[PDB]
Amino acid sequence: ADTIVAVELDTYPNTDIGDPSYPHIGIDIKSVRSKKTAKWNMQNGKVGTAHIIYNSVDKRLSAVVSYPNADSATVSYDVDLDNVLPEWVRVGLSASTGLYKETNTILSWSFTSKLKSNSTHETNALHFMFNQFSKDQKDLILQGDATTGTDGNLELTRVSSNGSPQGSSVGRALFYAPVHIWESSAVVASFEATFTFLIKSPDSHPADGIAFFISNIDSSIPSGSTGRLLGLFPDAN
Amino acid sequence: ADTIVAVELDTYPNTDIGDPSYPHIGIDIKSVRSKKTAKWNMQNGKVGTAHIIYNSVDKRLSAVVSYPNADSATVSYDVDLDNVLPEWVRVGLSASTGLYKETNTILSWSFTSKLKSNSTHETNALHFMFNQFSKDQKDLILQGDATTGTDGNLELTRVSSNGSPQGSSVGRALFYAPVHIWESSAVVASFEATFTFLIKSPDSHPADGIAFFISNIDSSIPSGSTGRLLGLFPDAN
Amino acid sequence: ADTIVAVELDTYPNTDIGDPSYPHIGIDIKSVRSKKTAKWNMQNGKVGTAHIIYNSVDKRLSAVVSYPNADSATVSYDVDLDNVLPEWVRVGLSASTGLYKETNTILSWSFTSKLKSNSTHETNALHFMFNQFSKDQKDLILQGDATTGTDGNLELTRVSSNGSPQGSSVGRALFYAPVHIWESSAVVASFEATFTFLIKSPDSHPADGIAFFISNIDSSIPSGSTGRLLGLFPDAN
Amino acid sequence: ADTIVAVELDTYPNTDIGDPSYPHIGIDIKSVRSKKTAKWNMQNGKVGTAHIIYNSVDKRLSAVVSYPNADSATVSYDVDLDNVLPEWVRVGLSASTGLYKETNTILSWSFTSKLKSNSTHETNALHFMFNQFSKDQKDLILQGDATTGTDGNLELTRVSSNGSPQGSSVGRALFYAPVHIWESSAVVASFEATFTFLIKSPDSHPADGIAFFISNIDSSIPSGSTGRLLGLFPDAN
Ligand SMILES: O=C(NCCO[C@H]1O[C@H](CO)[C@@H](O)[C@H](O)[C@@H]1O)c1ccc(-c2cccc(-c3ccc(C(=O)NCCO[C@H]4O[C@H](CO)[C@@H](O)[C@H](O)[C@@H]4O)cc3)c2)cc1
Ligand SMILES: O=C(NCCO[C@H]1O[C@H](CO)[C@@H](O)[C@H](O)[C@@H]1O)c1ccc(-c2cccc(-c3ccc(C(=O)NCCO[C@H]4O[C@H](CO)[C@@H](O)[C@H](O)[C@@H]4O)cc3)c2)cc1
Ligand SMILES: [Ca+2]
Ligand SMILES: [Ca+2]
Ligand SMILES: [Ca+2]
Ligand SMILES: [Ca+2]
Ligand SMILES: [Mn+2]
Ligand SMILES: [Mn+2]
Ligand SMILES: [Mn+2]
Ligand SMILES: [Mn+2]
Repeated sequence: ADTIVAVELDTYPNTDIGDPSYPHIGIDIKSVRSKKTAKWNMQNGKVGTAHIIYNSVDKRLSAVVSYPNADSATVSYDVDLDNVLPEWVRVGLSASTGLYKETNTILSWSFTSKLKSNSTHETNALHFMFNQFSKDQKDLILQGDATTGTDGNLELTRVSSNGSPQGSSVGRALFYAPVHIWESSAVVASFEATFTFLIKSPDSHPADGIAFFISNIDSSIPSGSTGRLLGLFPDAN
Repeated sequence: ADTIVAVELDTYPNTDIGDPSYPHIGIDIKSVRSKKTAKWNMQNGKVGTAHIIYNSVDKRLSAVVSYPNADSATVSYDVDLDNVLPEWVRVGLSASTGLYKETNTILSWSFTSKLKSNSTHETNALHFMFNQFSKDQKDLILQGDATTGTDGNLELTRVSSNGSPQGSSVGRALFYAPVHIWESSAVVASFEATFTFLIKSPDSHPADGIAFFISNIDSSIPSGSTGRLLGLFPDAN
Repeated sequence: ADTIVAVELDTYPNTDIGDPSYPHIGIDIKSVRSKKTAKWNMQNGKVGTAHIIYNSVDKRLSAVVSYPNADSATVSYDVDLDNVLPEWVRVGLSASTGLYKETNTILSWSFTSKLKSNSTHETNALHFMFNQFSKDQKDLILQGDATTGTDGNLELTRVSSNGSPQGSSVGRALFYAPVHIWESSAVVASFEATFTFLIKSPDSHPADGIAFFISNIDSSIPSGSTGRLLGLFPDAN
Repeated sequence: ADTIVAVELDTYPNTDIGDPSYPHIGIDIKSVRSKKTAKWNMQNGKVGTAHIIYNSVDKRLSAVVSYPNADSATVSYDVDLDNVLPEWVRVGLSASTGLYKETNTILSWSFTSKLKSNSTHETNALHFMFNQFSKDQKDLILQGDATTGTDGNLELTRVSSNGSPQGSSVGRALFYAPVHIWESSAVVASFEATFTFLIKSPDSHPADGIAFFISNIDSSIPSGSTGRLLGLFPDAN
């Protein structure tokens, strides 16, 4: 079983597995049942922005999602990620559709991790930034339905030629390089992630959402993780 | 008077103004009487490192002080710096000596500020890094006894040719450029400050310490601020 | 007088002071008479981008100007900026109007300077980024008609409420902080400047242009520098 | 046959294949026979620093190597790398020993690549930094004799337990992630690489050197590329 830490942008209320009634953002530690959620007024057809942040000093994982000219949704959770994740991980974006559907379009993605040592008092750092995605993006591991190059975007879930999202769809993009996320010898470990997204539905009911996630480096899409499981979890436990 | 937010590396217990019995790190919000302290095993004559981090999501000022192959002292305080600081500030380093004395030597200093905005959705940023200080450092405002250029270091307080620190000394260094520290239109404001320092005392009693501080742009050394007030405060209220 | 190094986006051929017959980009070293120019197909009313890059290894000032879906204009000049500029400078943007007029609108501006040193072997750096300008931007020195805050843009030259650019206007914006541009103890000095701009003229004859410039720290708009001198030079020598 | 672009730190004069009489730095475009060389006073047992830089505007590949308190060696060569390398590459460090030997110790390595588009006018960027290396460094592809974790360094060539370098040795470290080094749609492509190194010999004759290199992503150590071929080339052509 993969080890997963995620921020979910959850557009569809699965009230039988702990979702609230409304679209929401959440912090998932090893379960689709968010440890903490906040209400989120997803805006259909509009470009949004997620900022995620962590440091080893506060051990607080925080996410902010916003649209131009709207109040933000933010959620926070105290978690020592040295006790949850392995030392080496991969970072990625995940999305799914079920019975109901939406485009899961990423327009940009950027990430920064830092280790600042006690042993030496010197820093190890990874930073990547995509504002365009190309038809053949060799620093990305695309899983399931995920594709790149259509209008320089990353389409996480399946979309027809006229541009209609398909249901029962799942897809993920991971950064090729493993990331050293925590280290005993570090005085401060920090990571930042930012992405922009276009979730468009023809339905008045979009599903299922987008997640930024951290996994074991060999993470793959769990079997039957379309719909409410967001390509992250094998089950709703 | 000046408006001050500070992290103090305080080497001298002034127990009649709320100091603990031991050298401590402290978060000061408009008062030398730290809202929060932690024990700090300052190591006479060694190069130490200070990391300060704030973000407008967690609203939590944190400091970590460390030497090679020792435990860290860390201290944190929940505070909304929108309700304490004016929108525009200067950042600096202050130090002091009283009856008792120490080198207050700064070997390097870096600082990073970001506003990432709502309604606009476009980031403003400032970052500077000093790994050596020159004899005439025109992007630093030197106050009091603060000098630059000797071993390419910043000496906050007065030192002899023969290496001896003087008492009743006080000095500060401010980054020339004002800093946009918070904005009501920003979804995430954050900042990071790192400095390395060498505190050496010929006595078994070093005084008084070093602080990173954020002030009103026209901040100057208050009268009588030598020793226990660290160049930061006019009195001990 | 002031010491000036500049890249000019020059929209008006002043053929009696060495200008080519066409709108051009130019590298100016202590003279409005560009040491080097290239043809530039300035696009009335579009957002353009300017990239300037220098390094003390190649000793080569290069500029690239581009619009979406057009060819770049690029210009380069071998010059040792240790023999032209004082050790400490300010960086800025200048613009001008004469008989003829244009918006000189700056939408964003970023700058990066590094000294990486010998005998010391430790890097000094400054970086600032403006993706929006506020009504009161305390890290910019505004000279002449330069204003900020309207559409969160920097208007170098005078514009009406009704959107109309005025003639015989001149304006500049300088980064507040002085910049350590070269050091004799550095193995590699380098810098990078990026700005996006919108030049709109109601006539089929726009004038006069925008420049990124590096000056002595106390640089001010020379007398009579409107129109063809671009706020940079007192005369056309 | 791999496609290779390298900066060599060449400690041993192979005068039969175009080496000068003395230790030297060089730019290798698809041949061990440097297109351009400069004299280099390698300092045995001392920590050195290499800075490599390129941009698509100058199409000039430049390298600077220096020690504390010594004059630098620099070399430059005009090369359009869009005409030499594939669009996607891996970056790495390479070193070899032959009949004669040296430690090929890397203490730190950092890299930055940038693409800034015409199609969009938005940037794609990779930056990594190692100041420590760990016993198990999963963002590095180690080939041949290369090992990590001994004193937090990367040993490129084989060294005994007492710390004696072995001859007929070859080794390479590549960044796990493929790098998008050039792109038609880019107005400026730039890359920076920096590393620090300790070359120590017991001999008064060290060999064979260190190289920073760019290759096709599947690059491997050519057969018999110990000695003068630096783990880069199958032959001296
Ligand atoms: O009937 C049951 N459970 C069985 C009976 O269990 C009790 O009695 C037993 C016998 O005595 C005993 O053994 C046991 O312990 C119990 O005492 C049952 C049925 C429904 C629910 C339920 C509760 C609350 C909410 C829901 C719910 C279901 C479905 C949705 C929904 O929106 N469905 C559409 C989703 O379809 C797909 O598409 C979306 C969007 O694309 C995806 O998210 C999704 O993954 C799908 O692909 C909402 C709410 C049901 C409880 C118990
Ligand atoms: O004798 C020849 N060539 C054959 C004769 O060729 C001529 O005549 C033929 C018959 O008529 C005709 O067919 C042909 O066309 C010719 O007209 C020959 C021998 C030597 C050289 C030569 C020239 C200049 C310099 C050198 C040279 C050799 C070796 C070194 C050196 O330093 N050697 C030690 C290196 O050993 C190892 O270790 C180092 C350091 O670790 C590594 O770098 C190296 O890889 C090894 O592992 C220096 C200089 C020889 C030309 C022609
Ligand atoms: Ca859900
Ligand atoms: Ca005290
Ligand atoms: Ca002109
Ligand atoms: Ca050689
Ligand atoms: Mn949910
Ligand atoms: Mn105190
Ligand atoms: Mn001109
Ligand atoms: Mn050579």
